[PDB]
Amino acid sequence: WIRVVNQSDVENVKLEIDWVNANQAANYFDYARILVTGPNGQVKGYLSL
Amino acid sequence: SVTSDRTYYGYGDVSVKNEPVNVVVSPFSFPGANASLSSGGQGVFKKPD
Ligand SMILES: [Ca+2]
Ligand SMILES: [Ca+2]
Repeated sequence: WIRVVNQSDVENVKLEIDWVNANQAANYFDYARILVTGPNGQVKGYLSL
Repeated sequence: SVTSDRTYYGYGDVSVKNEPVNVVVSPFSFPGANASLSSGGQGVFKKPD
């Protein structure tokens, strides 16, 4: 879904993922849980309403 | 019959031509070649000469 492509020098990256229209989807969903399946099996992110 | 004015001379010259040093510059283009510098990146760059 999101492919992070780095240049030949960058080695350490800290990404802040943020859900902006969650207050709108609150009117449509009752529970929604997004797990960002990270690099090689790790799951480093979890977003909800 | 002559009253000699007793004064003979010797002379010499000193030649100061150059300035003591030549600071030959070979400037550095540090992103270099076959490398990459990215925004926010951290590292080291080396130029031997
Ligand atoms: Ca000179
Ligand atoms: Ca770096």
